[PDB]
Amino acid sequence: RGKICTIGIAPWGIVENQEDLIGRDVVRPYQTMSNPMSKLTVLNSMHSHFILA
Amino acid sequence: LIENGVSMHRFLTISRLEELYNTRHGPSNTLYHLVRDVKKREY
Repeated sequence: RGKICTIGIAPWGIVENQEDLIGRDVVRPYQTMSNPMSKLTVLNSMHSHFILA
Repeated sequence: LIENGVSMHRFLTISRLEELYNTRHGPSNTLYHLVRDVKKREY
């Protein structure tokens, strides 16, 4: 029953590729390529909902 | 390769799909008879 309805309270600056998330009502793909040296932390893709505080 | 991330959208750029049909480096296809038959009917 994989409708878990998880919500991720993450800061807008702590996430990676902030320019990838620009756009109103537009679907934006995001690769799960984890950069080991980037301070911008990768997401957990298989969370279902996200809050960008 | 899609699990590591290959972006299957950006893979497809016309001529790459062109070599995908003309590749004989695999199992046999009936497509050699199909394209020949439709060229005969069109011409």
